[PDB]
Amino acid sequence: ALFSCFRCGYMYEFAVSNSYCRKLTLRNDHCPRCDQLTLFRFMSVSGMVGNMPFKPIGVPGPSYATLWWRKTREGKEASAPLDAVCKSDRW
Amino acid sequence: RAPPVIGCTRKARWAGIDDNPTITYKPWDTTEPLMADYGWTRGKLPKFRARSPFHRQQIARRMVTEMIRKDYCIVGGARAPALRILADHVVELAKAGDTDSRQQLAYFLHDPLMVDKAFDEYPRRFKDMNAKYAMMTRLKSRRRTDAVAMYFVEYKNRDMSDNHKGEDYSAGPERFFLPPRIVETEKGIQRPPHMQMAFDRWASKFKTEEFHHWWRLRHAKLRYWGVRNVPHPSDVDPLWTEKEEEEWHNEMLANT
Amino acid sequence: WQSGVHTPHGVVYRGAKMKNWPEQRIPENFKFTEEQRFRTKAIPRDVGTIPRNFVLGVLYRHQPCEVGGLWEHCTNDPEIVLDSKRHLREVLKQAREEGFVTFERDAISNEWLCFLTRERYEEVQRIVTAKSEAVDTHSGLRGAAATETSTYAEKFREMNVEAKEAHARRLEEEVANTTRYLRRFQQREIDYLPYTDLNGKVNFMWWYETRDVQ
Amino acid sequence: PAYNEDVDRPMVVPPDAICFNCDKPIDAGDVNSYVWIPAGQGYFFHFGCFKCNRCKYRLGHNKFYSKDGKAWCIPCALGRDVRVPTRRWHTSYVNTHRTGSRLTGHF
Amino acid sequence: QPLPYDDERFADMLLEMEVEGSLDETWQDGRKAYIEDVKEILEVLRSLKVRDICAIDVSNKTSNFDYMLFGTCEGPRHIHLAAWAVQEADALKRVCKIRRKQVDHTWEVVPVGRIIVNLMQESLREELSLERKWAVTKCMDPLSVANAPV
Amino acid sequence: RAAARRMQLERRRLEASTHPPPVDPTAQQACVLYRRLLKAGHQQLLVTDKSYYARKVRHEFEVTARQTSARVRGIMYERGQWLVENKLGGI
Amino acid sequence: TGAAAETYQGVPVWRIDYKNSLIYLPTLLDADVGTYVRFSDTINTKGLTLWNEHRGLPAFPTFIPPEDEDLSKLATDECQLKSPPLYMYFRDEFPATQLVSQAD
Amino acid sequence: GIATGGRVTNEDRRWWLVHLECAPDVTPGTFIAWLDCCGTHTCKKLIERNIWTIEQVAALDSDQVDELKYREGCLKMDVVWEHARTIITPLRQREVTGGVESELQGRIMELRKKRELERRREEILKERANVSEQREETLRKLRE
Amino acid sequence: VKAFTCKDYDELGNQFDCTAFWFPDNQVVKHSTRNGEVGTDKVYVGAMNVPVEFHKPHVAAFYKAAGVPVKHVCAGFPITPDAYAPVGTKLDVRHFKPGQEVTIT
Amino acid sequence: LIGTVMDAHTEETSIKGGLKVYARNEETNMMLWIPPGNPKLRHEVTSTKGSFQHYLDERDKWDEAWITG
Amino acid sequence: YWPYNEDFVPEGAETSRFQSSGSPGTRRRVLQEYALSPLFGARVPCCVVGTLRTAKEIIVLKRDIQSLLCELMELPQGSVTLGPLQQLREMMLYRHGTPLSPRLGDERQLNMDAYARRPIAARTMMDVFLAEDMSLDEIVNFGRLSLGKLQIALNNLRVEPAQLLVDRMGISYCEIPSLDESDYVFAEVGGVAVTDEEAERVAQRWAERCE
Amino acid sequence: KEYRLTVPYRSEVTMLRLANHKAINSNIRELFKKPLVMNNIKAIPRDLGEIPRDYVLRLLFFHQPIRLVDLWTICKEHDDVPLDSAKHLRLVLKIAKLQRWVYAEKNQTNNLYYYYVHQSRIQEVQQMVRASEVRKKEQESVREIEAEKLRMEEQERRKVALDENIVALQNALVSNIAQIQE
Amino acid sequence: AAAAAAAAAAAAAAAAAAAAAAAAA
RNA sequence: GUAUAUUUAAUUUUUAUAAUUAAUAAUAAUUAAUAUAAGUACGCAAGGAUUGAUUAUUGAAAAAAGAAAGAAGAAUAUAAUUUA
Ligand SMILES: [Zn+2]
Ligand SMILES: [Zn+2]
Ligand SMILES: [Zn+2]
Repeated sequence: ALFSCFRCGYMYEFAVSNSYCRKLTLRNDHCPRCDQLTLFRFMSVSGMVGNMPFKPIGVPGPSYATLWWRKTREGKEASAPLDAVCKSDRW
Repeated sequence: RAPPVIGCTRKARWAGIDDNPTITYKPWDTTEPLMADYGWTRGKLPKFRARSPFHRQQIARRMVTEMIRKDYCIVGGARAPALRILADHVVELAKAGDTDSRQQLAYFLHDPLMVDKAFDEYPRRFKDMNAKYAMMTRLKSRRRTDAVAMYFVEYKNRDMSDNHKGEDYSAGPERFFLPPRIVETEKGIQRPPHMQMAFDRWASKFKTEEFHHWWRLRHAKLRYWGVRNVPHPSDVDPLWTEKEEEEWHNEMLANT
Repeated sequence: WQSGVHTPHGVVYRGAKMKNWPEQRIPENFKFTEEQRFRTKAIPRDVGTIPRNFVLGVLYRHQPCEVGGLWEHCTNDPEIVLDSKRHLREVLKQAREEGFVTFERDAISNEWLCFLTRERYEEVQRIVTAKSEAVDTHSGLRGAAATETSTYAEKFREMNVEAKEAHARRLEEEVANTTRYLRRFQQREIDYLPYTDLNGKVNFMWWYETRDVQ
Repeated sequence: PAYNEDVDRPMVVPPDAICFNCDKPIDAGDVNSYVWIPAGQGYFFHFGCFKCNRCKYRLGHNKFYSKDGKAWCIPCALGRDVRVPTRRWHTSYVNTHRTGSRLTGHF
Repeated sequence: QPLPYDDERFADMLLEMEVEGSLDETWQDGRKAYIEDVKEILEVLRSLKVRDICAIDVSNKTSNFDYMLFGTCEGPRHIHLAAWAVQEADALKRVCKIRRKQVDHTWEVVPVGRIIVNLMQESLREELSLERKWAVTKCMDPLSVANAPV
Repeated sequence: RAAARRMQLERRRLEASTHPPPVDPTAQQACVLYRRLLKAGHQQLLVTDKSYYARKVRHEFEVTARQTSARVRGIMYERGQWLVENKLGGI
Repeated sequence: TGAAAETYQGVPVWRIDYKNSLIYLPTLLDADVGTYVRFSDTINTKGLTLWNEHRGLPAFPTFIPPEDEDLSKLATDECQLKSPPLYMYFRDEFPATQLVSQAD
Repeated sequence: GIATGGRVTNEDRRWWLVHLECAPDVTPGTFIAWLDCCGTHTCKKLIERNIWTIEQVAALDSDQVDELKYREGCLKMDVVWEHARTIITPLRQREVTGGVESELQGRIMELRKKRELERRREEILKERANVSEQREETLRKLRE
Repeated sequence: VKAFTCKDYDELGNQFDCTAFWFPDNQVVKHSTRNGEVGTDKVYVGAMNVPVEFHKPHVAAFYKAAGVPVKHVCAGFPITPDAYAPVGTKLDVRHFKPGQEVTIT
Repeated sequence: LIGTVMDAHTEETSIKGGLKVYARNEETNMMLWIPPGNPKLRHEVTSTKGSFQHYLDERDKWDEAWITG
Repeated sequence: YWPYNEDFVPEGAETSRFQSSGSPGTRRRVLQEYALSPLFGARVPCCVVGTLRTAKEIIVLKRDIQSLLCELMELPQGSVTLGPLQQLREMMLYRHGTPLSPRLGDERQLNMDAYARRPIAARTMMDVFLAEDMSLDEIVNFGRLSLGKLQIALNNLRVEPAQLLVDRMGISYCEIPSLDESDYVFAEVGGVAVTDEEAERVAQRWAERCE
Repeated sequence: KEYRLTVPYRSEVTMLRLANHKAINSNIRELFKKPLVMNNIKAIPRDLGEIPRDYVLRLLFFHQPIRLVDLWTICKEHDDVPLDSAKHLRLVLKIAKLQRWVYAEKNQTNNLYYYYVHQSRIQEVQQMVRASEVRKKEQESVREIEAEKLRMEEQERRKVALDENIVALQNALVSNIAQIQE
Repeated sequence: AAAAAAAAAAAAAAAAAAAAAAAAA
């Protein structure tokens, strides 16, 4: 799931397992933009840990918002300035 | 040509394995260490009673977390072999030591501190051990509650273990929040500072007086609900006092 | 990483070596199978305070930073803390996400040039000044030569009053030579340990030291 | 729907958000008791200040009518004589920190 | 340099496979029919006074027969007699005979191994132009499968 | 993937539009094709009746082309050229 | 329903591997791996006798291996006896009598 | 291979030699993971020992195999060692000469014919277009 | 013993789901007859060798009395007098034929 | 027939194998499983390599055909 | 419900070849060459030595065992080679004949008139090979000599290399196992008979490539 | 007693669905589905104010004839819109009609079109003219700010080059000092 | 998007015979 | 035609081992397709049967003598994968 800093709005993705059910809607984490422990708000769902019986892994599916965020952060245009620095496949 | 019995058919609890060609369906990658299906077939771990597969998974997580927190755990019924196999899988993850393995263990367990403890100590503890890392003794004392066999599931190579060395579990300590008993010949051992600090912080909660009030309130609650042998909250006495605190502090200083 | 497998033989990065990582030779005939190469993974790199500060300082020095130019400047700089081009790319991505670096397709050349956000430019300046002051105060030997310090101040003033492009280029060459000479003896080691935070996300705690190979 | 996705617009509250009525800053760090309405632009109200700036009473329909930079209830704005409320007077019945407004937004 | 076929990748793969000499090696078979047998059947039909005899080779084209023969007869009795004559000519390798009660009084087909002979009346022959279809159908092009499904 | 498939379909449509469509052959072209077919049949075929083959091709040219449309006539002209080049498809 | 002494009658043999002491029967049993199956010799079928001059005769009373041969001196592929075809035609198709056309 | 029981045997060696054909691109320097029965643990321990290639694995010795299989925890290290030993020599010969009797001239001719046939297909399409244009021009002439 | 399962093919395109049965050490363990009555002759054949500690005491005693090596399983077959084989005989899989008919119990 | 390889049961030579194919004729789309070792069903992978993109698009074609059917 | 997602293989990624060539004829010819090729990892063992101890204890003495065996077989130092140490499974239920079965004290050919075998006498094994140039007769002679010397050493136990091996090293078993004849006699590849001339040509080609 | 809750590995979507606790940033759909008394979800606060009214009037003046749906679509297309869900827009139109600003009119088609009242549109025209003048003034100020920013950026480049020079010289001195010891 | 649908049986025999490949392509 | 008693099904857990006799599931399943005979017998003639094989219909079955309160699995398909 995607979690966004309450003030900064910086977003980070991390799937949540069953062990952390009561920490999905709200979280507390050390945001990078603000060097303080800040609250993080749930914004979108990425994908469950493990998989449901007798189905492929990605059947639950990431949300469209998560897909768009990942595309923005790792797409053709996004990767073009950085891919030259270091081919994303190797070093 | 087709076999006589066609399709995946459930057999007796103790039945052999036939190589007749049938379409096999597995819910997921059972070969994964901590993601193992529960069933009465020989290829699956025994499925101890639970209100749902999710509840069974929660019970497995709790059992594994308790095992990591204190190697020894007493579990009743079919869940003992499941706990032993899960402990072996956790040891395999720790020995693998991959970042993906650590993240998987973090997903599984409830306590990241225990995840770190396992990944720190189990590698060196079971470096020389090939396959079986957890032993499962059977206790002749059955639980009075429902008369279910009890199993003492323990980790092996306690001497090689760093934070659990010289620990004897023949009898629990005076209080559950006190450090476990220590063998006489192993009284000078010293535990890792981080684990020691975590245990001290956990014990301070019970050392607080509001816990004593909660304990008396629990006496009252059980008395109201119907549990017979629950002494009246007027007669109950605090688990922790000042003289006992100083005596246990001296004992902890001596043991180091 | 290993030079012989992750890169063509003869490619070596003069960055900060990892502590306890053995530089082991690999045969020239080595080559991966394509499926294995696809399935291959990579150790996570540090994207935190020190690496981002180093990259921001490099960009502050060379405001217009091409790709190869940025890598060469980072290698030349003596405060190298990075390990490889992959680490550099990860740090750049983290800085971009934080909102520090901006990449633009230069009109003059197809190469992607890099700039620093004006909102974060004040933060970059403060970081650079704080690092410089901390280094100056920490250096015990510095200040023992009052005449040398005065001559260096005079050189700074002369460069400021005159055109200092040639002086900056000569200083960059001297810095490269000094960095090579230092690398001959010392090296910045990196030591890391994994841990799990309360959120359940595996992260790495890093610390950097200086070891004298001698 | 629930949890209106805010990827396109971060939906953050600036430190210097001024109350729409009393024109004073809002400190979201202390508490979230204030009232925020994205309406994506952005509106901020103190819980007390949410009352109509003229009659200083609550909003029956929970709707107001901004006038001269101040929020006036629908009766006052339309000109009908304000009728004193019975259930409650000085409140607004709105939910704090966009919780009553998170239903609508951009997805 | 694209390729007219809809699936460029698969079309290129098929072209390379065909050129390298693999499709022919995999599909090679020596059970082809005999033009000599075709000519003998032609002579038998001519002796029996069958009209408009045609022999269309279908070995190259995708089908279930080789050297299909088509003939037109003046009536059901003539059709039956011609079918019996063809079966007698094939008597050597023939395994079974045709029905003695003509099910279809306007069309009788005698299968002779890879060769098949169809004797019809003029009306039915003009109705169903199997000769035209099998003469116009293009040969088995390996790249022909490199098109969209239907 | 769907967007890529649609883009490829649009490109193929553009290429097809650029390419010319089939056209109805003129009388001279039809006569030349008929003569070539007749001569090739006479030179090649040995089992089929030459008179019947000539009658069938004559009937095809004088009936089916008129009955069908211009596109079908062009397709049949191309098919006849293919037959002449590939030995009448076996006769 | 389950465990019970079942008896398939007249299953043809398909392959004998006397180096590894294996017999392959072209059928699938509803039994678990490891079950001690008992093999007997069917005495008649379709009003005939299994052993006869037309088909053959058994190694009465049992098979006594020769002296010179040594199974430890033979590979696994040199010690396999495959049965003649059980069916007469390609069961995907039909027999040539019922087949529209045959290739031969 | 992976199913070998106890000791390795000439049958398993011949199986490996046969499947060498099915593995063409393999080179003596190939990564060790291609070896049959080489698990993640085994390849990690080999990398720790600095063994990175099938050639090195085959060049190993009995003492190294023993200390890998009975002190490093590696399992079936004997199997992977036998695989490498049985396969190295064919791999070296392949590296020295890739295609023996492969008819390199035949392959070059096949490539030339492939290029010629592709060009012929394109020319056929262009000729069809030209014929259509000629038919259009003839129709224009008839109209005129 | 039922060894495993596989698939084989006839000289034609017929596929057979074959079951492979393993025949361990087999020996004629005993001869039986109900007081010499005609047709009651029976031969008991062993299945597979087995340690001494594996069997129950009475089974071990039976095998000791027989003198044949201890066998895990022992089946019985009614036969005719001419088909008798001496106790302790070694039976090879070639006792059968590739194309004969077998009754499987 | 000429088709693709939708799936393969096992990664190494074995009697317990089998391979899936998606043959597509003029107007027929048949997905068939073929087992190895059958003397009559001579199946040969004509290329030394395959393309996952080709597999994906062919699988999409088969899915569309099956849904339409 | 397809087994593989669209990212199972990285986008725009090449795949390695899995067969020599698409031509079945050349594929069959290469298969024939490889099948008829001689074994390269094959090594006939001079004698399989065996100890009642464990591998973690015998690894230390492995080199000493090799030197003592070389002295026993009266060969120049370093002439013999030791194969990997193989520890036989600790089978609760013994099963004679399995490769991973603890070798028993005796054998029927040794004590025919015995109602049981002698207890286990070897839990770890190690093959001893000589130089490949040694003939089969030489290998058999060396194995028989070593076996006889070790048997005499054990009997007298109930200085010299045999006594040193029996007492210090601890080995208490040795055998000369039969030849591994599991190899295939490829008389036909891909359904095509292997002519004698073709087989000889393939053998000559392999010998030339090896030399 | 639901299959999703019964699944051994609960999905994140199901977890969020179950996350209906009465707390900040809790699911709103589940709370709304729950009884009003049980939860505390009150009426949505909206600004039926002068600025939204002016925005709607500007959009209507731009698209003189326009349906409610088309106006909502135009609002969606516009990025910085103070409206949402189109119910705020409908309420704004209703209050405008009550105040004699925007009035509906029926047509042969089943739908009706919202037009601007004549006695109130003249104010919008001058309002739009003033808005355009303010936009032009803002653009001129932005150009002036751009010139000031480029000059300040040149000065910043000069001082940053000075800082880089001094820092590089300091680093060179430190490296030279560190060379003497070795 | 990936499969092409056509109605060939509706066409006449002559068309369906002499233009099958052209329509299929 | 709204679990008690009778009744029936199954079990009473490795029994080295079915069957001397009691009881007990299958006394012509027709039918359909194709071929042989045969283009025969027969019939004035057109015409033309009787008829054991193949396929289709897909399943194939035996009660009575040995030692007993844990999981017939030391459970992650090996009656120990090295193991400290
Ligand atoms: Zn923040
Ligand atoms: Zn206020
Ligand atoms: Zn008011």
